[PDB]
Amino acid sequence: GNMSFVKETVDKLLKGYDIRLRPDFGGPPVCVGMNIDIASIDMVSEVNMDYTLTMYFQQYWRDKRLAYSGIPLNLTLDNRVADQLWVPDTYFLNDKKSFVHGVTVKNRMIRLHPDGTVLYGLRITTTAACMMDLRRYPLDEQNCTLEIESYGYTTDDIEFYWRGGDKAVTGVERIELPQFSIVEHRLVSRNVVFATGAYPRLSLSFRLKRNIGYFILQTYMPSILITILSWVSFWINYDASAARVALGITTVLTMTTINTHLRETLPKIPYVKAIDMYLMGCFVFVFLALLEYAFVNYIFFSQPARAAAIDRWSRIVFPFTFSLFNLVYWLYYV
Amino acid sequence: GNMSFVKETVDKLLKGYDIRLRPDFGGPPVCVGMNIDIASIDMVSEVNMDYTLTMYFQQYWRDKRLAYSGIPLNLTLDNRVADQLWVPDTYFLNDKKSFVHGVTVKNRMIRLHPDGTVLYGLRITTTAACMMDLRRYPLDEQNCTLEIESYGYTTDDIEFYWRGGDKAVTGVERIELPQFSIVEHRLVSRNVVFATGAYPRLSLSFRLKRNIGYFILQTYMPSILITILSWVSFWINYDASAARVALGITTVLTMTTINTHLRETLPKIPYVKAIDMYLMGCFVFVFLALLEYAFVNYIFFSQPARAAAIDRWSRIVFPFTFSLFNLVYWLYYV
Amino acid sequence: GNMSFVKETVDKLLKGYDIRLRPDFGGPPVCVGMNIDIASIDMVSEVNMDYTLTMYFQQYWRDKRLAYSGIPLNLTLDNRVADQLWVPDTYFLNDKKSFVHGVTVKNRMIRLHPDGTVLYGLRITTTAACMMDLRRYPLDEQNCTLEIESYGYTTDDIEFYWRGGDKAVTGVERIELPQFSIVEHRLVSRNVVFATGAYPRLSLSFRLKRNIGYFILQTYMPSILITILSWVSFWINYDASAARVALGITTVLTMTTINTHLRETLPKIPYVKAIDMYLMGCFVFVFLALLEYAFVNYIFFSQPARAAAIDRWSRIVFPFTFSLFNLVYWLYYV
Amino acid sequence: GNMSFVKETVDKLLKGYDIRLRPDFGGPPVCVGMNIDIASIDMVSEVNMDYTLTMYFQQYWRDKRLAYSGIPLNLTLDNRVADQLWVPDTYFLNDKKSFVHGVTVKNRMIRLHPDGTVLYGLRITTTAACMMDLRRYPLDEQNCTLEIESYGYTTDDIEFYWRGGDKAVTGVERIELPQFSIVEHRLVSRNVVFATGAYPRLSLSFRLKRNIGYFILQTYMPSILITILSWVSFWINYDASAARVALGITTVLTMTTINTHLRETLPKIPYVKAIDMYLMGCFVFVFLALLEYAFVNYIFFSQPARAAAIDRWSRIVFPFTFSLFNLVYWLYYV
Amino acid sequence: GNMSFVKETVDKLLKGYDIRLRPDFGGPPVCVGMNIDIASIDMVSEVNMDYTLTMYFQQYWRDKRLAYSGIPLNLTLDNRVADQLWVPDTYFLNDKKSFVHGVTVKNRMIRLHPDGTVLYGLRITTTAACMMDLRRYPLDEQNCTLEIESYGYTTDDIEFYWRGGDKAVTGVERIELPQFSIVEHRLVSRNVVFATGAYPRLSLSFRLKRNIGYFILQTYMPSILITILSWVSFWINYDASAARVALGITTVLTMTTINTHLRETLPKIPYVKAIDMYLMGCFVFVFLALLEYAFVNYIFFSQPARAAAIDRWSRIVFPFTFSLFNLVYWLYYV
Ligand SMILES: *[C@@H]1O[C@H](CO)[C@@H](O[C@@H]2O[C@H](CO)[C@@H](O[C@@H]3O[C@H](CO[C@H]4O[C@H](CO)[C@@H](O)[C@H](O)[C@@H]4O)[C@@H](O)[C@H](O[C@H]4O[C@H](CO)[C@@H](O)[C@H](O)[C@@H]4O)[C@@H]3O)[C@H](O)[C@H]2NC(C)=O)[C@H](O)[C@H]1NC(C)=O
Ligand SMILES: *[C@@H]1O[C@H](CO)[C@@H](O[C@@H]2O[C@H](CO)[C@@H](O[C@@H]3O[C@H](CO[C@H]4O[C@H](CO)[C@@H](O)[C@H](O)[C@@H]4O)[C@@H](O)[C@H](O[C@H]4O[C@H](CO)[C@@H](O)[C@H](O)[C@@H]4O)[C@@H]3O)[C@H](O)[C@H]2NC(C)=O)[C@H](O)[C@H]1NC(C)=O
Ligand SMILES: *[C@@H]1O[C@H](CO)[C@@H](O[C@@H]2O[C@H](CO)[C@@H](O[C@@H]3O[C@H](CO[C@H]4O[C@H](CO)[C@@H](O)[C@H](O)[C@@H]4O)[C@@H](O)[C@H](O[C@H]4O[C@H](CO)[C@@H](O)[C@H](O)[C@@H]4O)[C@@H]3O)[C@H](O)[C@H]2NC(C)=O)[C@H](O)[C@H]1NC(C)=O
Ligand SMILES: *[C@@H]1O[C@H](CO)[C@@H](O[C@@H]2O[C@H](CO)[C@@H](O[C@@H]3O[C@H](CO[C@H]4O[C@H](CO)[C@@H](O)[C@H](O)[C@@H]4O)[C@@H](O)[C@H](O[C@H]4O[C@H](CO)[C@@H](O)[C@H](O)[C@@H]4O)[C@@H]3O)[C@H](O)[C@H]2NC(C)=O)[C@H](O)[C@H]1NC(C)=O
Ligand SMILES: *[C@@H]1O[C@H](CO)[C@@H](O[C@@H]2O[C@H](CO)[C@@H](O[C@@H]3O[C@H](CO[C@H]4O[C@H](CO)[C@@H](O)[C@H](O)[C@@H]4O)[C@@H](O)[C@H](O[C@H]4O[C@H](CO)[C@@H](O)[C@H](O)[C@@H]4O)[C@@H]3O)[C@H](O)[C@H]2NC(C)=O)[C@H](O)[C@H]1NC(C)=O
Ligand SMILES: *[C@@H]1O[C@H](CO)[C@@H](O)[C@H](O)[C@H]1NC(C)=O
Ligand SMILES: *[C@@H]1O[C@H](CO)[C@@H](O)[C@H](O)[C@H]1NC(C)=O
Ligand SMILES: *[C@@H]1O[C@H](CO)[C@@H](O)[C@H](O)[C@H]1NC(C)=O
Ligand SMILES: *[C@@H]1O[C@H](CO)[C@@H](O)[C@H](O)[C@H]1NC(C)=O
Ligand SMILES: *[C@@H]1O[C@H](CO)[C@@H](O)[C@H](O)[C@H]1NC(C)=O
Repeated sequence: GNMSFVKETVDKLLKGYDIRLRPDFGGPPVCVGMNIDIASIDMVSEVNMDYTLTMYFQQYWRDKRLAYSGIPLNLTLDNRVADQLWVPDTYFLNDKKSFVHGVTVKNRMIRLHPDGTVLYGLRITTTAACMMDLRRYPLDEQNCTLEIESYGYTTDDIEFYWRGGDKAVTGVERIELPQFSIVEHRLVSRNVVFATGAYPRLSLSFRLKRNIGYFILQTYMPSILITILSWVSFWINYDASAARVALGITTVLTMTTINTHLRETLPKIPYVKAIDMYLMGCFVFVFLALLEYAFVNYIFFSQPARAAAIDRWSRIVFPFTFSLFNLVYWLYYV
Repeated sequence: GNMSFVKETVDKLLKGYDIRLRPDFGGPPVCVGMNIDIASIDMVSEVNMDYTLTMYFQQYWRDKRLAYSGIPLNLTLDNRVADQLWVPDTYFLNDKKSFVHGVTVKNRMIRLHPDGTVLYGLRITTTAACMMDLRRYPLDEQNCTLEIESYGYTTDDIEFYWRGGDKAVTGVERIELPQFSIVEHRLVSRNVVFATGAYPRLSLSFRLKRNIGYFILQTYMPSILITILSWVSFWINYDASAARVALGITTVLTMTTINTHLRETLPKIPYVKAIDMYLMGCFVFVFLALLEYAFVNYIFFSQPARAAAIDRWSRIVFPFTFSLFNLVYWLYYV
Repeated sequence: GNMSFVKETVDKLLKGYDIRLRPDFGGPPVCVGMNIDIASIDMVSEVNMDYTLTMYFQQYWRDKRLAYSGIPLNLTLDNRVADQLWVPDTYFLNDKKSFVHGVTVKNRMIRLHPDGTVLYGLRITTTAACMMDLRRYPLDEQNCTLEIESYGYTTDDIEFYWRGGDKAVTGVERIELPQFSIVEHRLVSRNVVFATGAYPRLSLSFRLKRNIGYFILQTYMPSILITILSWVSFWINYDASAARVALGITTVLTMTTINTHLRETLPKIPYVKAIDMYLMGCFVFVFLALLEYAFVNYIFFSQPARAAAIDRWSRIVFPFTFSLFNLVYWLYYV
Repeated sequence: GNMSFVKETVDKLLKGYDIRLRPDFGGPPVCVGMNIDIASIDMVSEVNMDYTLTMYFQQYWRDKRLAYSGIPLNLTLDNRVADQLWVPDTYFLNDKKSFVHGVTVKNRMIRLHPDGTVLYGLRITTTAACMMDLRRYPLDEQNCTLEIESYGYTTDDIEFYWRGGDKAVTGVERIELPQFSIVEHRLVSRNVVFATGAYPRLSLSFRLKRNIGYFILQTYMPSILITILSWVSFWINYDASAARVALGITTVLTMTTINTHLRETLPKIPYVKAIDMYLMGCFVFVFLALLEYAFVNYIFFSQPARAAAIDRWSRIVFPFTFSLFNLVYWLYYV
Repeated sequence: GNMSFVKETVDKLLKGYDIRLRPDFGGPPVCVGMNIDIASIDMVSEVNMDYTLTMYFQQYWRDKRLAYSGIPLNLTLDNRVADQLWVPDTYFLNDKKSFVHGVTVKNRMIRLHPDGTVLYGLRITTTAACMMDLRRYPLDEQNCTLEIESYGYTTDDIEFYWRGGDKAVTGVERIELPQFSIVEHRLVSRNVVFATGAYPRLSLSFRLKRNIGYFILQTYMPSILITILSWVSFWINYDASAARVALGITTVLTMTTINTHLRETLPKIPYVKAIDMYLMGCFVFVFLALLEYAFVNYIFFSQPARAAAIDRWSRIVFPFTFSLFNLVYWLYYV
């Protein structure tokens, strides 16, 4: 309760305190416990292969140089005192753009304990790279990880562990991804050996399952219906050259128009995906449907009996082949 | 009026003043009163699920260490003196990108009072996350909130309240949102219990009702008219194969062209919305209209009497079914 | 000419100088004169409702504490000395993103005078919010203002005025806006009363008239010509079912294609504009033109004499109605 | 070779050195020589009317206060010593976003000479505004300039000149612009009189000639071919109503589709360009081609002899008028 | 193990240490060894002609002033001590936007050795300019280089070499480029002579081979199929004017629609590419196919025998010419 007495204690601790030396320098490595309180996942971008994450990053360790006695209450110092202490050189291995919020003040917390324990919390919005195998898009399951490592110190100087076991990372249930749904998150602690030596490593991975309801209604359904309309020409009198030619080519034109516009809406990733195969697969059927009439029209004059046979056979072969195409497609990717 | 006397008083207050210790450290929590003067809401983005807000954020508390006597006038110190005082660690829970304007100087105000009262104002442009339930888009009502909390101190160390009751937040009437209209704003004061303890919480929520006039004229009206034109083929002589086939497929082509282009203009949110159901609902009718002629054309030769019956029945069934589709659609989402 | 003597004078002025106290603290308010030398207006964005402005912002006031004698020449100190003086807390009320250029050095000027007069110039590129009433777009006239106010001090502590009267703001004639043309700029000085008290206010407003030549050629002209082509079907033999049906629906398809693509090129503002009414107005005529043939075709067999009467009457009613539509449109918005 | 002796010399020079006073304060103006080593021109944006430039900006002047004796070798001090010296307040008049690279260290060089000469180099990536007269786009020649001026000091206090004459600016030959080709660069030294007095001015201008090969193949060629296909209807039997009507309107539809999509690819500049006139010029011919058939079809029944005369005359008038249109277009803009 | 003894040693080394003087000032140049541990290549943008690179940049040199004795263990000081030492002025010649990550702390490592050796590591995300010769796009092979040079010091003052020979740069095998595949990387050490003198240079170049699977399926395949459908009109009865005219023009319309939409998806680079020639090459065949029918239709009445000869000859000439076009195209660019 005595502010002057507390002020003297803090100045005494900081007097002779060297920030360039880790706790227990030259001795056993300092154990650091880390908890993450995830606030939200802002976006998951397939074009940039990254996801934006906002979280409360806390580090828990003990520094004997900061131990104080006589004050039972835990000291909650101002965030500006963190520049005068020693903090682990924790950094994220796969981040691309990370920053600490500073409104109204820097979102930073320093809390001291009588036994020298230090609690250090940060609110960080980081963009972590996540390579995606989008061959089975949009029926794919992604695994995006956040890697935590010490930049300068080795395992002999510092050790990382998840404070709380599997309960170290919270707030996953509150994440609301419009496109994905979180299935499972895992916590991994391991040591990685590099050229300069072993380093502590902490990993936070998510397995994301993409929602398919939007793509079925917006992408797959229009393509199927246009393919169905291409079969209308089969149930048309062969003498109506204008009707079947116009119907066949317009369906090809309609298929191209939807296919080109979807690509612009879809991510700009330049490699073959599951949706691209299906759309080009349907484009073959409308291409074959128009070619079917050309063969019928050419031989209609010479062999009218055979021409009608091809027209009625196409009424079964095309729906049967298309169903087999869907059966192969919807089992290979599911 | 004596500048030298005032200068001595300020230096005396700052002498022995510790920024690392909150007012009444070790005693009752310091009560902080907060008022918000909203300037404008820059944008409300559905793609990023966030809204940009510009406001004058003011904090009101009392620090006995800064109390001075002999000068009746309230001291309006320079903004650069705020770095030498103690200010609450107020931060916004759901913000994404927030900053304080600094042109020409930092938009910051420090005002002192004889009884130790401190007034601290900031002009902050913050981007706050707002998860949106856009299933009923564009006929949806959104509720975006701004959450205020203390990062480090608990309820035992600091307490938050709205200075002025329901009058704490002003400027809502002056907000001009081109797309939304503000219906109601609420002020909520509560304490939230976390792992580290209870924290003060202040909430500022808005309920936004989206305007529909643009979407009715630009999106719903063109789709209805194209659907109406699909019924023109019913009032066409059945022998005109070229006329009805061309009309039917072009309406399907026209429906696809407008549908694909609207999606690019509409937000890239990948899930089913109210507008998507309506556009795909209308796309079924034009799909059925073309299929209706195919059935009529196939049986026209064998049963001309029955074929004409189907053509005239479609003149009533299709308009009646479409009206029922609108009746269900315009009551479910309204 | 004596550098050592000048160096001693500046140090003497800064000795005992308090930046936390305004000139004549506790006395009459300090009058500040402001001139603006506008360099260019970078952009005027309708989507974001803001305009980017680059200008030379200068402030002119007198501080007796900085008065010096013995040196007739005006002192032009380095820009880094501004951090050691007192400058007004001038800020822009409606700015969104503002910064001071710092290449190669900070674009800042401090000039001292023997009578204590201080000249303070800044080169600022600010993005100021400008709400636009785009109902009459693109035939609208916009009024974008830049508001200048003191953040902390009231009218009792500081007063604002335009140094030079109507000549305070220059460089308006040199502004080259590709889309707009500046018609008139006004300077307004007023005092605004808030909860904390009255504040000085300086306003710089522009009235922008949008150019219409681009929209007439690129948007209005194609729509008119397509509407004219819809009347071609009237001068077509009624027995040619394929010709008139194809012409009617393709014009509807052509009207939709241009209408959808223009919206993407046009700003994403979601409310009804003047151009939207005209494009949807023309879309009705092509919709009615196709409906006109359907009525003629249906009754052509039963009453060929009446069907020809409707076809020839449409050759006059449609051009006359369209001209009246333009006459109403081009007088309501002009 | 004696590091201690060199360290003493530098400290002696900085002792008593005032950064707020220019060299020869109160005397003749200090002459500054400037050389530019252009690295690359990143982009030339027509939408934003600016170009991004990366260069090595060096300033050359003499300060007698920094003169040292006894050390023949030129001193190459660390970049962090520039904050302790006096440097000209050089800034770019027409820049929009400029910065100095700071990886790994700040790209800044300070070099001292025994005679007091100071060399000051910076690596700056600046975005300079360049108003473009794009009426003749894409057959236009642009002139983008970089303006150099002193922010605070007048001609009486500082003078600018190009160190090396016409050889001051190098690296122009190494610039690789994908769209433009540099024709000529000029160096201009002049004094500009403002309200506060005369200022030194250095100008670096480029004259850029736009490449036309891409636009000829991608924009002009498709438009010409579609216009040619519109003349196919002339060599079609007049009795084929379906063939000529479909061909005429589809060419109009094809012309609209390419015209609308090009505008989105082309810059969003809202004023008439050379390409816009040509595309709308070709759109008239296809509009007239369809109108030509309407006149022929209407009078074909009454006067078949005259109708055939118009059809064969259109086979010559349209190609001749189109060639004259190109002859006027390709000479007015070339 | 004695923290106080280590603290005294570091302070002794920093006492009298001058950062403005390079090691062995006035003597032999200081040799700097550099290793790069590439983390990932974020993107390779053809529009901006740059690639984003994330790497661990380490510098290895010896400074005798920092040599210490008595402590066998290598000192791993805090990253904040780097501001108090001397580090090479290493910068990247062709970078555009480069920064050092600073979350949670600045990603910087300083390690000292008893023999005065200093290890200095940085984690840098740099955007390096890479001019691309995209004439053969998308069948092109690109060569993007990262250039390393000393900004201020010449070869007489500093020398650069790759520490580890060809093993200096690692992590290339772990790079996952979705569009490109890394073929070979080279390390080059050379001295470049400029106006101010020779400078050390280190180069890291990559040769990237673009994947073609996406472009074959998405771009080349649709164009070929539409060209094939243009040959359908050859196997159509010549009397069917409506069928062949509609098929010919719609294929031209279909070719234009896909061609225009691909350009928007493709990079905005304004010069002729390999893909542009192929798409315009195919557009000629559909243009010639429609022209072929016009010649046949015109002379069908006068010379029916000759008209049928042209129709059957087109069934061979067009497929043969198209195959030769592909044979020339697929050998010139491969
Ligand atoms: C996304 O993809 C990443 C990989 O790219 C997955 O990460 C892997 O996760 C698994 C767990 O699901 C990890 O496997 C575990 O590794 C632990 C650490 O191993 C280190 O230490 C041991 C010695 O103790 C060494 O042998 C080893 O080489 C490492 O140095 C182990 O301790 C775990 O063992 C436990 O489980 C196994 C069964 O799995 C038991 O047999 C053991 O007895 C013990 O109980 C386990 O092996 C794996 O290391 C991770 N890989 C990487 C690269 O981090 C993510 O899981 C994935 N995302 C999701 C959501 O699954
Ligand atoms: C957007 O959506 C958010 C929710 O996501 C809405 O926020 C809620 O707003 C309501 C008010 O409209 C809040 O309800 C009020 O909470 C107050 C605080 O409760 C705390 O303290 C009490 C004890 O005093 C505890 O029991 C409780 O658990 C909390 O810890 C209460 O004091 C209020 O009670 C008053 O009103 C009720 C009637 O509503 C009376 O019965 C009471 O006697 C008393 O007068 C009230 O319950 C709610 O807490 C808010 N939720 C959140 C999560 O903040 C926004 O309102 C919405 N936007 C709009 C525009 O509506
Ligand atoms: C864009 O839109 C803005 C408004 O949103 C316009 O700004 C207005 O501009 C007009 C002038 O064109 C301003 O009117 C003038 O206000 C001055 C200040 O008034 C204050 O002080 C008086 C007492 O002196 C109080 O009564 C008053 O309430 C204010 O506190 C007056 O001094 C002016 O009076 C002079 O002109 C009038 C005639 O206009 C004479 O009758 C008087 O005798 C005297 O000569 C005048 O009234 C108005 O205040 C501005 N509004 C705002 C909100 O700033 C922009 O002009 C417009 N853009 C363009 C290009 O026009
Ligand atoms: C892009 O567009 C800009 C203009 O917007 C062009 O810049 C102009 O460039 C020309 C040179 O090509 C400049 O003309 C030269 O100006 C020099 C400076 O003039 C100042 O000083 C004189 C007195 O010495 C004053 O009278 C004058 O008012 C100025 O204050 C002159 O010294 C030059 O004279 C020399 O050449 C002329 C012939 O051109 C001879 O007759 C003379 O004897 C002498 O040898 C000359 O007049 C012009 O000033 C520039 N304008 C601006 C605004 O900077 C760029 O050139 C253009 N880009 C390209 C690539 O051309
Ligand atoms: C992307 O494109 C760049 C060029 O734009 C390529 O970079 C070139 O790479 C080659 C190697 O593949 C470099 O050639 C080598 O240069 C070394 C340095 O030369 C300097 O020093 C010598 C004297 O020692 C001077 O004569 C010379 O002028 C330079 O000042 C040489 O030491 C190398 O010689 C070795 O190899 C050759 C055979 O190649 C042997 O004959 C020699 O005996 C010796 O073993 C060699 O000549 C070239 O300098 C680079 N150019 C630039 C501008 O950097 C990239 O390689 C390319 N990307 C890929 C993936 O290939
Ligand atoms: C606080 O401690 C100081 C120093 O021992 C002492 O003088 C003062 O009386 C104490 N105050 C209280 C309230 O204990
Ligand atoms: C201001 O206070 C000082 C110190 O007491 C005194 O010397 C001076 O005369 C005072 N001036 C006025 C105007 O009261
Ligand atoms: C400048 O002033 C100093 C201090 O009075 C004096 O010693 C010196 O001689 C003066 N120099 C000149 C040139 O007047
Ligand atoms: C460097 O100069 C100092 C000071 O004069 C002297 O003591 C020392 O011996 C000199 N060293 C050399 C190598 O000249
Ligand atoms: C560390 O060194 C100091 C200074 O010599 C000495 O007083 C102290 O006893 C030493 N401690 C240990 C553990 O060696």
